[PDB]
Amino acid sequence: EKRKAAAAILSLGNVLNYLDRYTVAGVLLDIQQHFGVKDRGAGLLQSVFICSFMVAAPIFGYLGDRFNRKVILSCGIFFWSAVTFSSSFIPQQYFWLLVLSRGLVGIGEASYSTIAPTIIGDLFTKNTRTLMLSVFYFAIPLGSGLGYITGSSVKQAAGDWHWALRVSPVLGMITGTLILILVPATSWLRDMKALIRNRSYVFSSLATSAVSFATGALGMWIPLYLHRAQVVQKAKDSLIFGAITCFTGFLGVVTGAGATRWCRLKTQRADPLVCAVGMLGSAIFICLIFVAAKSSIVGAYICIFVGETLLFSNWAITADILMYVVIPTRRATAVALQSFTSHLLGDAGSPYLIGFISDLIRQSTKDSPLWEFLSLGYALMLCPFVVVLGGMFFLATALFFVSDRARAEQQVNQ
Repeated sequence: EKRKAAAAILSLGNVLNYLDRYTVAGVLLDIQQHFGVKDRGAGLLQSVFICSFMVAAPIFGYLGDRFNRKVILSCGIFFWSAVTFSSSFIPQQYFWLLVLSRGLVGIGEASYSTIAPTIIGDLFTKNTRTLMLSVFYFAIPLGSGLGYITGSSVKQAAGDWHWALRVSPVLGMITGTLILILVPATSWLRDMKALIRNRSYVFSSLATSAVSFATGALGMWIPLYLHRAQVVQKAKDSLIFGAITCFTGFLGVVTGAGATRWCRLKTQRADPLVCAVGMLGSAIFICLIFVAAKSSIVGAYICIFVGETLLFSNWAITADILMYVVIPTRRATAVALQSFTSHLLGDAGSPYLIGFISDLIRQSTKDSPLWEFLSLGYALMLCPFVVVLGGMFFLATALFFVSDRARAEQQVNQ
């Protein structure tokens, strides 16, 4: 029965992971004002972390089993929590030192972000495995919303990032203690070239990458769009959106669980197709939101409410597909390399690409705030098309999914 406790504590640790990733997506303006610094510094403080984590994902991948794992998970939680505990004290004299501070969480949390699913896989059988994996990825948006929640709570309470930068790391040390005592102790180039030759897992990686692109660009750029709307329609409600994202990620993950439960009795091709239709519908919603901005406010973000929840209905299924396809001896490298592909092709570049094409279109003609609305909407139309391409990638996996899950069982034999 102790496995249930293990799943619970890993899930809570993962929630802590995503909370302290997304926190500085909702207190960014305060620190920007405090250091008296440009927006490119903000781009640094939310991009160098992505770069560090994306490059150090494999350096724990090839570390898939090369040492005892429980120490790796405890080590990562403690070291990165101390990093943020330290960041809660840095002075005004130096800002690029804060850049490196919030960058270091990347390497220092690759630990929890890559290792943990492998323990989830080793520690369960199919049914409880997928249930606990569902909650374990429900971790993500829960912490997402909770990030903007912490930002709103501090800005309501005290106008300073000091009281928002210490709420997490204490919980971090708590999960460190428990994660060390409430879980059991359970060639590179050649193996990599062998891994790459798989022909479906690559498609799944591309797909999840496009999804991450979507969600990162969304998270950065929707609230400014809402600012533009409410200016046209004549803040704190943005972090009420943060809560909305929390609960709607809860809704999306339970939708994914129910969908796979209902369609498992159907053909095996359904689950990649389940995610495919999840992408199709979400993309359609985020396609229409741009004109729905005239109406979604009276509906209180109604369009995106279902859009991002339907989009967030493929995390767990993606993890399950990877769980099956790769050999357990290279499962860690599989997940880390997929995450690397996710950040490289996708979410990392989204802010800059949208902003740069948007500046292009704005510079094309005369500028008005309503024209700013129209132009940024026209530019952000790039995301829905990218994710419908991601959806047809899920389709291509599904058509390939029969013989490719056959290859997966072959790898199980291998």
